[PDB]
Formats: sequence, C-alpha cells, structure tokens
Amino acid sequence: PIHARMQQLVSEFQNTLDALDSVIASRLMQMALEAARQVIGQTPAVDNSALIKQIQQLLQQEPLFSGKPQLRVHPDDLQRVEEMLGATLSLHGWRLRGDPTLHHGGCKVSADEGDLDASVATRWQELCRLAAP
Amino acid sequence: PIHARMQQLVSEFQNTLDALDSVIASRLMQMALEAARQVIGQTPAVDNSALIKQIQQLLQQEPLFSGKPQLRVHPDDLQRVEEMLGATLSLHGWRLRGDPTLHHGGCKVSADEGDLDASVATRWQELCRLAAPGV
Amino acid sequence: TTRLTRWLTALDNFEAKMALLPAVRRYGRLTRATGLVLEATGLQLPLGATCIIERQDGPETKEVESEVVGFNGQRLFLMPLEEVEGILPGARVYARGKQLPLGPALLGRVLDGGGKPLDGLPAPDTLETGALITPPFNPLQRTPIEHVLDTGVRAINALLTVGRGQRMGLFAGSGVGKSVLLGMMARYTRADVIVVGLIGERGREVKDFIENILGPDGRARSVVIAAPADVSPLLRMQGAAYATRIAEDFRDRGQHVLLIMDSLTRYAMAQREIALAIGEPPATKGYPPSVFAKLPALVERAGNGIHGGGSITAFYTVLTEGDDQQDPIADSARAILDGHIVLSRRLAEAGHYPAIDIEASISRAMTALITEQHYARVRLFKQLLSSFQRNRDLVSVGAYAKGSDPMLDKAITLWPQLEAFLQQGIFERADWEDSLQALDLIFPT
Ligand SMILES: Nc1ncnc2c1ncn2[C@@H]1O[C@H](COP(=O)(O)OP(=O)(O)O)[C@@H](O)[C@H]1O
Repeated sequence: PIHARMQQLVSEFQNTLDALDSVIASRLMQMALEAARQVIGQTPAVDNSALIKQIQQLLQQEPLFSGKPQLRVHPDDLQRVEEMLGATLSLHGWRLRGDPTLHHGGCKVSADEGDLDASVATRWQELCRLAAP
Repeated sequence: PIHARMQQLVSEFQNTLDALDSVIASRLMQMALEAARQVIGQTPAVDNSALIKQIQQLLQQEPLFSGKPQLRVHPDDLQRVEEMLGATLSLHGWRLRGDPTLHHGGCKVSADEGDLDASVATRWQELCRLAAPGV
Repeated sequence: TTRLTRWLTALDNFEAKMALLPAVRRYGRLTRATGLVLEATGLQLPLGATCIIERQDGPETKEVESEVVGFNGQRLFLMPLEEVEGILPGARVYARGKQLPLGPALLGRVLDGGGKPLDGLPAPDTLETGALITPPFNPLQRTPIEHVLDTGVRAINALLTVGRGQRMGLFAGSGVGKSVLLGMMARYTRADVIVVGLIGERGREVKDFIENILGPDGRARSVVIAAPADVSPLLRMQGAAYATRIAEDFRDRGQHVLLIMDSLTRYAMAQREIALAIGEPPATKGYPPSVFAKLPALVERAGNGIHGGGSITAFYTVLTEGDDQQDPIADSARAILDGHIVLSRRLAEAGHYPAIDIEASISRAMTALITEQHYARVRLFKQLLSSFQRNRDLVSVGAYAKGSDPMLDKAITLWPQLEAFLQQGIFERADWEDSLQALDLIFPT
C-alpha cells in the first residue's frame, strides 16, 4: 500500500539526516580546506582538530540536523495523515501540525525549533564553561 | 476516494522531500564555507609563493597599464614582495604600497585605465556564486 | 543512502567547480554618463556582453547590471538594465556564458528573461542550465513536415491546417480576441509542452492572460516567459530569446512544443529602441536595418528536430494596427513565415469569434497535410464564404432569388452551418476528428 512508501520516506529521510552526524564532519572539512586553498592560492596551515570541532558546532546550529523534522499538513487531511504516519513519525520524533495556508491534500516539511524553554535550558550547560587560550 | 487524495499527500510528501535535497546539500556547503571563511581570516602565513607567482603573471598581463600603475598588498606581505619582486616592479614602472584591507596572499594593481584584482576578497565572492547561482 | 548519495554527490560536484574560479578579475572604468547609453574603458568585450558597474552604497558595494551594445575601438558603449542613479565618475566596471534554468522544472512556472520567478515562488530547482546563445540548429539535419498538429481550433484544423514544426503568423489588432485565441490553443493544442513568450505585452494584461486565459488547465502544461512594456528593450528581447531557448531544449529531449511569441511586433519594436540609441539610421520604414536581420533569426530557431525527434511549432503574433499592410514588420513576417492566421476586426465587432479571415489567412503546408477530397472541401468552403460576404446586403432587401448564382445560392443555404462551424468558444474544444467530421455534416460524402 501507500503505507510502506510514506513510512519509508520518513524512515529513509530521517535515517539519512542521522547518517550525517557520523560521516559529514570530515567531508565538510575537506571542502573547507579546498575553498580556502583555491582562494588563497596555496594550502594553508590549519589545526585539524580545532577546525573539525568548528564544523560540529556549525552542524549543531542547524535544527534540522540537531533537532527533528516538522511535517505540517492541511488541517483537513490532518487527522488522515496522523492515523497513517502517526506511529512511524512518533518513533522518529517528528512533530506534526496543520498549516492553514497549505492547499487541501498537500504537505510541507520544515525543521522545528521546539520550545523556547528547552532551547534555553540547553544553552546554560554550554555557556556554563569557558576554554583557555 | 480515500485512495484518490490519500495518495495526493503521499506524492506531495515525496515531492517536498526531494525539494530539500538541493536546499539541504547547499546548507551543508554553507557550513564548510563559513569554516573556510574562518580559516582564511584566522591565519596569516609566510608563503608568498602563490602571491609572488600571481604578481609575476600580472606584470606580464596585456594590455599593459600606462596609468601610473600601483600594486598593493597587505603590509605583512609587503616587505617580502618588495624584496623578491621589487626590482622587477621598478623595471615595469609599477610602484608599491601597503593596503591594510587586502588579505594575505592577494593583491590589486591599480591604474587610471582600470584594475587587475587578485584579492582573495573578490575570489571569495566568485566562490560563493559558484555555490549559489542565486546571488 | 539513495538520498544520502544525492547530497554527497551535490557536494562533490561543487568542489570540482572550485578549480574553475577565476584568480583575477579585470576592471574597466565608467568614463561618461550623459544619456541612456554609457561609455566605459579599460576592458574590451564582445557585443551582448553583460557588464557590471559598481555603485557604492557606503559599506555595501552594490552592482548595477549593464550590457555591451557597441563601442569605439577604445571605448565600450554600455546600456543599463536598471537605474544608474548613484554611480560615480570613473566607476569600476567588469564582465561577469551566463547560465539559465532549463527543464521540466519550468512547467507551471512564470519567469522573466533573466530566468527569475514572477509567480512569487522560489527559483526552480536548477539541476540543468543553458546559455541564451546556442549554435543555430542546422536545417540540413532537421526533418520535413508530415504531421498535422492538432490546434484544437476547428476553423484552423479544417480550413487552415498546420502541422508540427510549421512556424505560423497571427495577424490581428486590439480587441479582436487575439489573447483568447492563443489561450484556446495553449489549452487545446495537442503537444508535449507549451512555451508562451509574452514580450512587450502590458503588465496588467500579462496577469490577465495567466490568471484568466491560460487557466490552471493550460498553466500547468505551459512555461511562461514575460518581459512587459516597462522593462528595457534588452530585457524584452531576452524574453523572446529565453522563450525560444527553452522550447529548443525541450525539443532536444524528444518533446513536441508549441511556442507562442506575443508579440513579434514588440520584439522588433524593442530592437528599434536599442538600434536607435546607438545611432543606427532608420533605413526602411524608420525601422533600422537590424530589425529585419533580427526577425528572421528569431523565427528560424523554430521547426522540427532530428527525425524520430521532437519539434517546435510556433505562432508569432504580429499586431496589424489599423487598416494596414503599410507595416514592414507584417511584411517581413509574411516573408519569413509558413503562412498566417488573420483576425478580422469586422468579425470581432460582429461577435463572430474567433474572428479569423479565411481569405486573408493561409497555411502553405496545408495541401501537403490533407487529402484532395478534404482539400476540395476546403476550397469550396472559402468560395461559398467569399460569395456570401460580398453579396450579403441584397439578400436582406429580398433582392436575391434562386437560379441566378449557384454559389451564393448554395452558400446562403449553408450559411448558418458555415457560420456555426467557424465559430468556436473559449471553452469549446475541437479535436482533429471533431473538425473533420464537422466538415462532412456539411458537404460530403
Ligand atoms: N470564442 C469566444 N467566445 C466568446 N467571446 C469571445 C471569444 N473570443 C473573444 N471573445 C471576446 O473578445 C474579447 C477578446 O479580448 P482579448 O482577446 O483579450 O483582446 P486582444 O484581441 O487584444 O487579445 C473578449 O473580451 C471576449 O469577450
């Protein structure tokens, strides 16, 4: 049925987003270095451990990668979707919402920023400490 | 009925994800670029090896400027370039200045007619465009 | 990792594009602005070159787009695509093949000559680009016209027959139902893709055409390039230029496209502004010689592709303004075209729509596309028609009686059916069969 398809979408998609964390840091570094090189005209001398940490932070700054996807649909088909994908979506931690603007039988995917209280509570543990030069 | 528009959402949902593939990849490029941006700004370096080659190339680039040409580099590349190519510059009739706003490893030649811009500042712009034909 | 591989690939392909980036960028200097045309020096460029002029915003350095329309060997004559207010004496100038979005992505979309979205949606996903400038298809390696192209308009299909790859004119005037006729075709024409260039059309009418004429029906199978009357003539020409380029690509994919250029008059008029600005004397009508080098060029791009290929069948609207044929563009159109659909003002004011002059119109590929039994019927239809319109008065006074004139007698007996056959309606579709079979209900067999 359609069930497998939509569930495999959410399955596959989220899964791909997950794979990013393990495999995407070094990849973005190699690119960052190429960019630098092509611009400056020579390979610069850069601390790799330092640099690769800078990217992980950059990554943590994209809610889509750091948080979970938000599937928001039309209120009319709202109940219909949640009945179909509700179980599969919850497992992967996806929020779901109706969007008044979206047309009947239509769908839009954004990266949810969650709750203000949560975002704040998280920053304290990060802001709590300071490194040394 | 159900199958009619319950598939609508299925393929609408499929299309929406496919839509992000270019957006998400691009977003990932932006991350590496900012890092690149950081390393560039982060560091000076003692090799004019590439800069010294570009200036050589510029000197021989035609058409030639008669406009009282002046080569500008960051004061930090200045002394070293002055030594290596400073004789050749004078032979070409160019003069040299420090420009505080040029990043290391890049230069600009200015005359009345126009400029040869070897700045890494403009090469970055060129780069970002390659990544975003929108800009 | 189907999706994952897409991403990595996307990334990998960008890192290879880095190698390309230019080490150095040459600048010229803008020497003179006294008028629409600007003079720059220090960089030498080909005609059509897009030239950027740097304007200082304070901390921000904005770019003003500009184009090379001419030169004195030392000087480069630039024309702006936007306002030069705020440009300094001796401002910096540099040159930036410009890539444009092509593909099934464009379907359902409204874009300008630049390729930018006019419907308030993001740029299309551009997996592929192309260049406005493409080496002209060599007609040597293209294929002839064997196939009727169903235009969904009965009068055309039956009476003036067109076939794939044929490039046809539409001559008309304001208020005769030109815009609608085009809509009807864009909706009912049987073809893989519909490209509609709207060039020089009024801004508000462009919206009227897309919202209320093309409809969602045809909006969905159509790609709409729009350069209105407010923009610069360079941007209008780009509009026709970009419209043709698209259709060309679609053709290269095995697709059969309908290309509607509204209008060829405006294209021409747009060249005239530019030509005059650069001091090219108006040799023919007060239309400079370039105008007539241009029209052939833009029209020859349409046609059938490789055999077992795909094709561009086009309609280039010419606005024949007032009672006319004095107009050289309409003549150049006639000379370079495969025949033309002529809209009658008399018919339009009579509520007869689409108002098409079966007399004035012609399609040269017609006899090649139809049966002699059909072609016989065609001629008759016209002769009966002609008989009626000349003598239509006397019939009213009761002046005419049978036995004197065989045509006018037949014609006037068939008139309500003929009149009904030629008339169609905005939402009324006439297929190939529908048209042919309609013919039989009258004459044969
Ligand atoms: N097939 C038709 N049936 C009924 N009315 C028509 C038909 N074709 C044209 N008309 C009338 O003629 C007018 C055509 O206007 P339009 O085509 O926009 O003018 P232009 O000739 O400048 O394109 C419309 O207002 C419409 O009422």
